[PDB]
Order: sequence, then C-alpha cells, then structure tokens
Amino acid sequence: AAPTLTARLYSLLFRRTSTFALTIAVGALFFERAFDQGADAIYEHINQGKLWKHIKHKYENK
Amino acid sequence: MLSRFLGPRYRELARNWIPTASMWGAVGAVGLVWATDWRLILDWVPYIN
Amino acid sequence: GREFGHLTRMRHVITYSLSPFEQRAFPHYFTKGIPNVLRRTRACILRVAPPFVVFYLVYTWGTQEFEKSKRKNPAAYEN
Amino acid sequence: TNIRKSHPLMKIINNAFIDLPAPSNISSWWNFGSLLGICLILQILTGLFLAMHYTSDTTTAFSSVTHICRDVNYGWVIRYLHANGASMFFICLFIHVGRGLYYGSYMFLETWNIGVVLLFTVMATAFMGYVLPWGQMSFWGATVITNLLSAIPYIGTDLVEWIWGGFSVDKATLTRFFAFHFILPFIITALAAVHLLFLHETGSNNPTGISSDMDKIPFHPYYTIKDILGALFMMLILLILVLFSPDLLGDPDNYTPANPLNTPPHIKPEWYFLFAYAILRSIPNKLGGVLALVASILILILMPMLHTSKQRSMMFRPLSQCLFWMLVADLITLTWIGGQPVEHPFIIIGQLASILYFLIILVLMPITSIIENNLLKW
Amino acid sequence: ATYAQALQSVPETQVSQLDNGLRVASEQSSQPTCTVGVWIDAGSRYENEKNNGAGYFVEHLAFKGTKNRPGSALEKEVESMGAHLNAYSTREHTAYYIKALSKDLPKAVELLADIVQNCSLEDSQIEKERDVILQELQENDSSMRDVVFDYLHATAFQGTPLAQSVEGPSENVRKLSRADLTEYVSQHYKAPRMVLAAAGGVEHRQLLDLAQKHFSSLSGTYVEDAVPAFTPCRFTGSEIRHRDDALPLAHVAIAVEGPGWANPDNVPLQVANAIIGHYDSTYGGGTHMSSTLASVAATRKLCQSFQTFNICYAETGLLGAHFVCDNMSIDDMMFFLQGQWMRLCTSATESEVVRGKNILRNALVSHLDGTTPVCEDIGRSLLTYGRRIPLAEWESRIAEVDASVVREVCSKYFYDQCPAVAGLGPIEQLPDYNRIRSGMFWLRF
Amino acid sequence: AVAASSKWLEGIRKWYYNAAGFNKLGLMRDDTIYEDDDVKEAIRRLPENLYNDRVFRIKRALDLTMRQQILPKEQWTKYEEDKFYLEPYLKEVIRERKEREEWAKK
Ligand code: HEM
Ligand code: HEM
Ligand SMILES: COC(=O)N(OC)c1ccccc1COc1ccn(-c2ccc(Cl)cc2)n1
Repeated sequence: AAPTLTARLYSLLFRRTSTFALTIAVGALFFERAFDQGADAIYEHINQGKLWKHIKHKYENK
Repeated sequence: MLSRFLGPRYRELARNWIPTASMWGAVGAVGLVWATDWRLILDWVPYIN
Repeated sequence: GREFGHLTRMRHVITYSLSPFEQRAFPHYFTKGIPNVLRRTRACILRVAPPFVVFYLVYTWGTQEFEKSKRKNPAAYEN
Repeated sequence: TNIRKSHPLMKIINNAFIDLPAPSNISSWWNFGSLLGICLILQILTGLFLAMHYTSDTTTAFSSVTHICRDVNYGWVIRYLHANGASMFFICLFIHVGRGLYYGSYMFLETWNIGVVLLFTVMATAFMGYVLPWGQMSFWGATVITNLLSAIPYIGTDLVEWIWGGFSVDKATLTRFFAFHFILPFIITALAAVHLLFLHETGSNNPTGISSDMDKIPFHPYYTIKDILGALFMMLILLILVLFSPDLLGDPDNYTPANPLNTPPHIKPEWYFLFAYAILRSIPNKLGGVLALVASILILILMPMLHTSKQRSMMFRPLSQCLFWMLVADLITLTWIGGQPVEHPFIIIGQLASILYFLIILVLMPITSIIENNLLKW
Repeated sequence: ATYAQALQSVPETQVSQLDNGLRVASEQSSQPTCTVGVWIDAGSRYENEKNNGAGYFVEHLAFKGTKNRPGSALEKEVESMGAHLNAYSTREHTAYYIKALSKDLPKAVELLADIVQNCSLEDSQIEKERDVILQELQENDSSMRDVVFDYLHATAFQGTPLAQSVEGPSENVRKLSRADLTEYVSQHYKAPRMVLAAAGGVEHRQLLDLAQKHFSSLSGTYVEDAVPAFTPCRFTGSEIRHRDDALPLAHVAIAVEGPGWANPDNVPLQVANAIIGHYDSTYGGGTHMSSTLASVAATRKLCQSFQTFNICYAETGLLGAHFVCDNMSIDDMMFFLQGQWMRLCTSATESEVVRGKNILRNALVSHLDGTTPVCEDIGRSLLTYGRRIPLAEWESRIAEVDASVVREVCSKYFYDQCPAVAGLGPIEQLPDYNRIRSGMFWLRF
Repeated sequence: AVAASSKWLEGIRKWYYNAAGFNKLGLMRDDTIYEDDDVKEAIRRLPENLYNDRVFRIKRALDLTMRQQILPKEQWTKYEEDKFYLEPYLKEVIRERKEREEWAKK
C-alpha cells in the first residue's frame, strides 16, 4: 500500500500550523515575478505590432 | 513584583514556544517587502529582478 | 445583571422621607449655607493654594529678568 | 406588559439612562462626561456648514475662510461657534481626565484605556483643522511637526511626502489634512459607545472611593435634571465668548496670510497645545523631542501599574493631594512657557518643568502612597 | 524494606503445557483459600451476523447441568463446601472460575473440566433461557452508561465484527437453535485457545497432574485444523446522536483510535490519562484537586462525573473520555476537555508527569490484592501478551517516561485527528461535528 | 523599630489620623479600604454582627457626603478606639493565595 505524492511536506512544515498564520507574508512568492509567463506575454501576442513599444524603433535615433 | 516569570518550573515556558518562532522574528524581512516596493532582500538572491 | 433587586444584602436599617410638595424647596440658605461653605474653604486651603503661589513667584521673576537682559542698559554700556 | 421593559429597542434605553443604578453622593465633577458628548455633537452640526462652502488649496484657502464671515449668510456666528467650541471641548476634557486621576477611576482598566485612545484622536484631529485656514500660525506650526516626523530614521522621509499631497506646500497638501479631519470625528463617536459599554459593567465610582451598592438611586429623575442644568450653564459661557469677544482665544498673526514671504515675529499654537510645544522645544534633538511628545500623553496608561495605596481615591490622602496640585501648577507653567520666545530665562525654566512633570507621576507619587500606608499602621 | 526490594520478593508465575496445547499457570502465596478458572479466546468479535448472540447464550447454560451432574446437582455440590461460581463475557474473552478452600482443589478442577467439555445444552433449558435473556435486555436499556458505550463501538467500527454487542440483537435471541450452540463450542472451546490459571494456596506440580487427569481428552489438533483467520478492524470518525428530552441528564462519550495490547505506547498514554483524571460530585477534594478539569467542574458545578478510558484490543483500541451533565452544560464540558488534550500535545510539564507516574504505580499494585484479581491477571495476560509481565518490568517501563515522551505520544494520537462521538438524552447543546473536529488543532502550535 | 522615637513617631501617626478625615464621617479605618479580590473574600468571611455594622457606617457616610456635611465633634471616631476588625481575616486570605502560588512554580 504505497501512497501517492500528497505527503507534500506535511510532516516537515505543515503539521504544527506555523505555516498557516503567515502565508500572507512567508508563503507568498512564486506568483508575481514567476507570472511573467501570464498576462503580459499573452496580451502583447494578441496585439502584435499595435502597441507603442512595438512601433518604437521607427521613431528614435533618427 | 512581577516575579511570576521567576520560577523553577516555568523555565520550560520558553522552550516549548520558541521552536515555533525560529523565523518569526524575521518574517518582516520575508513578508512585508512583498508589499513595500523596496529592495531589502531583493539583492540577496538572483531569484528576483 | 446590575438591577435594583440584585445588588447587596442589608438588615435592620430604617429610612423616613417627606413628599416634595409637603416641604419648602429653600430651607436655611444663608443661615446654614454661609457657615458651611466657609469651613469647607478652610479644610482645603492648605492643600490647593501653596502650589499656585509658587507659580506666581516664578512668573514675576521670569518676566522681570527677561526685560533687563534685553534692551534695558543703564551702566554696563561703555567702552 | 410594561412596554419600557419588554420592547427590544426601548429596553436598551431604559437600562442605559432611566433605571440605571447610580451612587447618591455623585458631585458636579461627574457632570463633564455628558458635557463632552454635547461638545462633540455641536462640533458635528457646525462642521457641516464649513465644509460645504470650502476649497482647500495653497492659492485660495486663506480667502475661502474670509468669504464666510462676510458673504456667506450666518457664517460669522457659525465659524466662531466652531473655533470656540473646540476650546470648550478641550477644557471639558482636561477636567474630565483630572477627575479620574484624582479619584482613582483608572482602576476601571478597560474604560481608562479606551479613554487614552480618545485623548490621542481629538488631539490629532484639532491639529489638522488649524492647518486648514492657512495663515502664518498654520504654516510654521505644521512645518515643525514634519521636522520631527522626518527624524524617524527609516520610513520618515517617505511618510511626510505621502501626507503632504506629494511634494511640499502645494494644492494637494490640504486634501490629505482635510481628509484626516472630516473623518476622524466619527471614529470618536464609535469609540464613545464602546467606552460607555465597559463602564456599564461596574457602574460609577464616587468621591469616597468606597463601593456604594447599599445606597443606589435611579438615574431618572435625579441626574437627568442635573445634567440638563449643567449643560445650560455651558451654553451660557459659550455664547458669551461668541457674542461678546469672539477673538479672545486666538492669535492675530493667523490673520496675516500664509506664504513663505517672511519669518513671523513668533510661532505659537492654540492654548491647548502650549504645554506640549513647550516640552519638545526644550530638547535640542529632533528625535529626543518627538519621543517625549508621545511620552507625555501615553504615560497615562502606567497609572494602574504605579498605584501603591491601600485606598482608591485621594479624599483621605492629604500628602497625595499636595502632589496633585503641584502637577496642575506645573502644567500652567508649561502653557505660559510655550508662548514665550526661546531666550535666557525661558529655557532653564521650560526644561526643569519638563523634568518635574515626569518626576511626579513616576517617582514621587508611588513613594508617597507607601509612606501614607505606613502611617496608618498597615 | 524498600519498594524496590519488595518488587523483587514477589513470587513468580510458573507456566507449563500439555500435549494438546493447554497452558497451565500458577502463583503460590501461602494462604488457606484459592481461585481457579479457565480463560478462553472466544467472544462476539468471532461471531458473524447470523449467530451474534451465541457466546452469551452459552454462558447462561454453563451452570444448568452437565452429563454427569444433571440439573441442580452441580449447584448443590458447590454450595455444600462453601464455594462460589462466577462467569463473564467480553468482546474477546470468556471466563469461568471458582473460589474455594485450598484443600478442595481436586474437586474444584474436576467440576471446571466437566463444565467446559461435557455441558448439556438441553432443549427444555433452551426456550426458557430465551425469556430470561429477553428480560435482561430490557433492563440494560435503563442503564445509560452501558447504552452509550455500545453506541461508541457501533459507530467507531461500523462495518466490522468489533461493532457488534456481546448480547446480540433481540431477533437473534428469538431464533438461536440447539444446533447453533453446539457448533459454537466445537469451533471455539479448543485447547490451544484455553488457559487454566490458579492463585492462592496451590502447588504447581499438583495442578499439573490434575490437568493431565481431567483435560487430556481435549482435542489438540482438529478436524482439518485450518488456522483461525483474524480479520482486523478499521476506525471511522463519525457520530451518533439519540435525542430524548424526557431524560434528566445527558451522557456523552468521545474517543480517538488508540494502540493495541502489545504496543509499547500504552504505558505513556496511561500516564497522560492519569493527568486528566476522574471526578464525581461525592468527592471531598473538590476545588483543590490537582486535575484542572476536575477543579473547574467542582467550582462551577458543570457536571455530575467524568472519567478517562484506555480500551485495548489485539490491533486497535479506543482512547477518550465520558461525562454526565445537564442540558445547559454540554458545550462548556466539551470546550474544557478538548483544551486539556491540546495542552498535553504541547506544553506538558515535568511536574505533571511525576504525579501521573505515581498514580499509575499505585493503581497497578492496588489491583493485585486478593486471589481473584491475581488469578484473572494470570489468565488474560497469557492470552494477550503470551506471558505474565511481572511488577518489576512494569516499573522499569514507567521510569523511562518523561515530559518530552508524553508530548510525542499525545501528538501522535490526538493532534489533528477525527474522533468518534456518542450522545444520549437532552443533547440539543451538543456541538456540531465541524465544531468538534476544529477543536483538535490550535491556532499557534 | 526604634526605641528613641517611640512617642515621637506616634505623634505623627495621630496627626495623620486627624488630617485624614474619615473619622469626621464616623468611619473606621477598615471601612475605607479598596476592595480588590482578596478584600472581597475577607468581607464574605465576616460574622453577621460585624458585617451589619460595616454596612450601616458606610451608608451613613455616603449620605453625609451627598449633603456636604459632617457629624458633630462628639460623634467622631476616636484614634484609640478604632477597631481593625478586618485585618485578621485579610492576612489569612493572602497567606492562602501565596501558598497556591509557590505550588504552581514548584
Ligand atoms: C470624547 C471623549 C469622551 C467622552 C464622550 C466621555 C464620556 C464619558 C461619560 C458619559 C462618562 C460617564 C459620566 C461621568 O462620569 O462623567 C465617562 C466616564 C469616565 N470616563 Fe470618559 N469620556 C471621554 C473621554 C475620556 C478620557 C480622555 C478618559 C481618560 C483618559 C476617560 C475616562 C473615563 C473614566 C475613567 C470614567 C469613569 C469615571 C468614574 O465613574 O469615576 N474618558 N466618560
Ligand atoms: C471633534 C470634533 C472637531 C474638532 C475638535 C474641530 C476643530 C477645529 C478647529 C481647531 C478648526 C480651526 C478653526 C480656525 O482656526 O478658525 C476647525 C475648522 C474646520 N473644521 Fe473642525 N473640528 C471638529 C469637527 C469637524 C467636523 C465634524 C468637520 C466636517 C464635517 C470639520 C471640518 C472643518 C473644516 C473644513 C474647518 C475649516 C473651516 C474653518 O477653518 O473655519 N471639523 N475645526
Ligand atoms: C491648533 O493647531 C495647532 O495648535 N497647531 O497645528 C496646526 C500648531 C500651530 C503652530 C505651532 C504648533 C502647532 C501644533 O503644536 C503642537 C504641539 C503638540 N502638538 C500635537 C499635535 C497632535 C498630537 Cl496627536 C499631539 C501633539 N501640536
């Protein structure tokens, strides 16, 4: 009866609910700068060649 | 006359409670800079720039 | 839970009262009141008043030494 | 079947004002709590008028206030009701705190601690109302706060820039001072209902310091007619200062407009801040001076811990009564020194009186209660 | 002269075995009386749904007449020498035993061998023992403590043999035939499942030769002799609520899953339950007592009684508490009890553990006082541990418990676990299961 | 505990008793104590005749203060007639609190 990989770190960090009181602060990363994969790479792909920083090399260093 | 801290049995008062707080005096250096827009710990790691 | 029937325990005490319409609203006013407000003044005068006397002496020394440090110069005003 | 004992809204009023048990020997010093509730309501129905006709900018603030005394109908009476009504609030607040200090009312711990919060909130509100008319006293009084507020070693330089509207003296300075002044009087009204809910758990203290559960009377009609008479005597004093000398409590130099034009002949706030301005001015360090400003009001929270007498009040303590009136005469000295220029006799006096204010509360009062304990053979 | 020296001078237990597998054990203690009995691995956890009232029906007919001594002739022989007969049945054990004079030992062993081997299950004593058992079930319904512990087993072990009751349902009692009782004895009253124990004025050599004279015709290995299969039983977090407002007081039992018999965690879990304690309203200690839950319930008049238990089976068990209170006090008793469990998972001090170790030492030696509790401890320790654990070995296990051990074992069994709850009576103020389950973890640690 | 100031320090004690004025309201010294939790347990342990005497003396003094009046000088409480009726009951309540506190740390 080998279990699955849901014993994540339950015996390591999550038992004594020390994590739960401060996940607004401590467990808070991986979801602003790791989501450069998110909206900005999607939004500029639907609007390729239409934003200002696409038509930009045409009008500096002239 | 606040000598309730001074006792020979409740010296283990602080030994069951500080293993919670191994990071809890520095969570302001982990968690508040998530919203300060400073660079306090943002030079420590190449994780974030 | 602080209502009138539940406050404290009391035994052997009698009170007598008169109606307000049966008495005069102003009894002895200057016969009793003037000797009463004078011994109340005597009982508290040695506790309240001596601090405010020391404020008066510091105030007079502080405004008079302010002027003769400034432009009041009779005799220290030579070559 | 008595409707004032069974209706859900009427029975709250009955337990609070009508059938409430009250001590029978309560003095006139217990009148000033309902007087503070009259002064707070009056400052709300008069601040309605002023914020209606108002514009807060660096170019028009000084003229927006002069428009009301001449052009706006019934504006001279309502403006000076508001400027003298705030002086009335502060005299009814210092009597109120000195009562509870004298009779040991701070032993009601939760009621006393909400009171210290109420003393901070009205002090910060009135500071952000004297900066609104924009005269010489408004400018130079605000620009000595930020010298000690930028002295905070880490966050202070971005703190003052966030509250100045964004740079310095500009149009939007008086959009954050005015915002912090419209809304702070309503946190006071909610903090006052909580303040009375904690007092209702024990009832009132009395001048003897002894519990009075064998001698209670109803609140109506004995103290409802006594609080109405005391409020009528307060309206007589307030309307005399408005209709016969409306500029007695004030400074003429705040009629000279605000500009960095020239340094003023003096710098002084209103009378109820002169004790606090005298303390910080006698410290030649902009960090030591901002610490002793907050330590002059938050020292009231240590009064339950510093109590060493076996009795509660000061009615039977003659040696402690002498020290209480030395403290009142020490606050009169600081109010006088804080309106004087910084010269030779007013620096040695203004800094020894700053020391004696802390020496009485912390050291002299706990030792004297112990000496009186030994003289009564306990 | 010392408590340590007195544990060395306790007489030891001697164990032997016959050719059929029957074990024989004794402790000699130089007194004119004795207690001898037979302990069997049989019980309601070995029954299925078709014969759940079979072992309790057989205990009733055990003293009603055998082949050699029919009817009341067995009862006349025990009474005429001044001896006593007794029996019981749990979920895993069954015992019959005799208290007699120590010179009546050969007659006592002879009667015991005739009871377990040659008991007549005659068809007229059946159909008149049904009505005695059916009336005894209606008497059991008036005992609120027995009903609420039957509810706790039925909800903690829902679809297993360990959830059944010893007595069995009333429809089984009406229909158990003579054939079902003869199959129960042939399958379960077997010689490697039996222990013959004795304590008092007994010599071990005399009991061994009496066992060869009367018990040697027991079948050693059996027809086809298949291994008795042991299906384990799982624990389920759940609850059962029986609402009856006409009863004057309310009964509540709550437990988590505990360790088995041979688990070494049992000793520090009994030091922990001795710190919580027990209370009753006829106690004289009251508000001064060392247990926090006892001192609170005496000051505020919160309950009539409470107790903590440690029930063990071969592989699992129940670890919890039971209390009785009025309809306005259920929410406060559950709040204070759960706060004492969480205060031992964390925060347990060394001075509490010293008191709880002294309580367990006193309760172990107070049980073994007299020939009947010593003989019962011999008979059920050989079925449970395979040996008798002496008092010197119990003391060396107790002496290695300290405050950090109690914190580790209580956190393993209590912290963030699903309990089983049973409630009976005026229980409208018994809290919701979500609010009970949230009481098994803290905010801080 | 000085034998040379045995009478002198009793003059300052008698002076302070008259400067404080609970004797002008007809009160004893133990009437004026602040009622914390140890004092409230000592009042509950008083015999029934000493409890009823204390309740009336406090009510008569609260009624005098309402009127801003004092008693005639022949009805004032004398210095060498003041009975410390509460002091034996209060020393025992405090000794029991200090026993439960050494036990909780040892
Ligand atoms: C907006 C400010 C305030 C309001 C509206 C207010 C209101 C009241 C009222 C109505 C009472 C009851 C009647 C009375 O005894 O006067 C009271 C009592 C009391 N107040 Fe205030 N108060 C305020 C500020 C303060 C402050 C600043 C303090 C102390 C630092 C304080 C501490 C107390 C205490 C201790 C009592 C009980 C006194 C006693 O019964 O002897 N309050 N307050
Ligand atoms: C605790 C209550 C209050 C206090 C202590 C207070 C205090 C003051 C002070 C000292 C001034 C300066 C007057 C002058 O220097 O001429 C003022 C004016 C002003 N107040 Fe208030 N006030 C209170 C309530 C309010 C309220 C409720 C409002 C808004 C609804 C308000 C808004 C204003 C405005 C806009 C001014 C500027 C108008 C003027 O200067 O005449 N204030 N107040
Ligand atoms: C009516 O307004 C004035 O008197 N103001 O401010 C415009 C003024 C005008 C000129 C000079 C100085 C001031 C202010 O002087 C002080 C001294 C202490 N506080 C203070 C303020 C808030 C708090 Cl919480 C605590 C203490 N203020």
